[PDB]
Amino acid sequence: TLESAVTLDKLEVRDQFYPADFREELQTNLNFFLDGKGVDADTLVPYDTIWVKDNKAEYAYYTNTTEIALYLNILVEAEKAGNQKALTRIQEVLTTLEEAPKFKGLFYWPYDIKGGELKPGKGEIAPAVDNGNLAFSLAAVAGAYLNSTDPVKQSIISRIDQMLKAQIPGWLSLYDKDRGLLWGGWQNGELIEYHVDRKANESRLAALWAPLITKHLGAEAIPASVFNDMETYTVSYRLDGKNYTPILTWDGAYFQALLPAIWLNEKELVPDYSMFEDTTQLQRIYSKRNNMPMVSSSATVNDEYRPFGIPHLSEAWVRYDDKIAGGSTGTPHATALSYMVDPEGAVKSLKSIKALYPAIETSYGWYDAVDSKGRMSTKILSLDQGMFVGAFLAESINADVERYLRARGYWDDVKSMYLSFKDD
Repeated sequence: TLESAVTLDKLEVRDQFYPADFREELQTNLNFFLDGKGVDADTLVPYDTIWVKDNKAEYAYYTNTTEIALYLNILVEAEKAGNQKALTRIQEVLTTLEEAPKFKGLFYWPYDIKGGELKPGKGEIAPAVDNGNLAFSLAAVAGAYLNSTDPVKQSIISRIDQMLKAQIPGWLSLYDKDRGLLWGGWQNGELIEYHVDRKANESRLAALWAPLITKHLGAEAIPASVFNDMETYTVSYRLDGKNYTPILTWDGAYFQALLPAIWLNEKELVPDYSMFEDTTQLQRIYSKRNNMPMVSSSATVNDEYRPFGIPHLSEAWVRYDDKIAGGSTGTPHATALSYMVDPEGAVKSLKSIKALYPAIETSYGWYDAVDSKGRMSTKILSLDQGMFVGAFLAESINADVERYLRARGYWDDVKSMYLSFKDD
């Protein structure tokens, strides 16, 4: 029970993930997750938000399980680079998670971290989105050690299977038999009003996962339908004599289209990924023009926080004439996300950005928001840093997920469900 407390004061992945073009800059952003920078010493989870003025940091004492998933997968990659401290940390982190209060097995959003333990936020909110995300994270973590005869790694495996098994009540809880979709979650003891009803958003992993972990329960098996029946909408544009048909995220925000791609090889599993390629190029053009990064939910330049999307890449605007987010600001993590679609142009772009704005670099990472005029946030966010770094690791995290799904009999289910991912 009494153990030494390791300090991760160095964090490095394998060499293959660092572009020749861009090594240092990835390390800088990766360094966010060093102990004492972006990671809390007492709970050993990343802070939700930092403020950095001159390599001195202020901290918002919150976290969520999406930030923790990404942290985990990164740790795995540091472990593969040969960091033995990371393997200890992965076990400390699983303990935390096992200790975190839950609701029918599902994690809360957010977790308050003020005490030195995870308290559920005042809402008592239990979202499908965060539990979907973390389900795949743990798959990838298990995916990475399933071949190990090391008994410590075997241990991690069994602990992850347990923790996912425990979520069965939660997932069953969330299955509306009438609408045939997942409710969005639980909030203060009550089902949340809305449903997981669009493939083109973050919450799709939950819908993907529920059928899998409940596959065996026979009569009460949650149907694939919870994923398949979800709607997918594009819009058909033309530009300088070329057609684009971009997949529309609800609020136009990049992250909803490409976050899941950190865990799943969506570029192969989707029949025609062209829509994603198109959403990407349109984002890439709007970015280049406004001399700022691509656009997703992020910090503001004055340290608020706001969804940000391109109106013409937004379902709500295009489809329902309801504009719910601006394209005033860009964020580095959205440009880095795009390395999962086009890695050459992503590095060019981020490099282009740092040439224009040399002050964007801090020792905790690049700042989260950059205006078209060149104004900038003081905030750096664990969510965005995890997405930034994870984009570059996705090939390795994707392979591990697939290994997991193959071992658990899930892989054909996933592929089948992906057959449905096509423009309605």
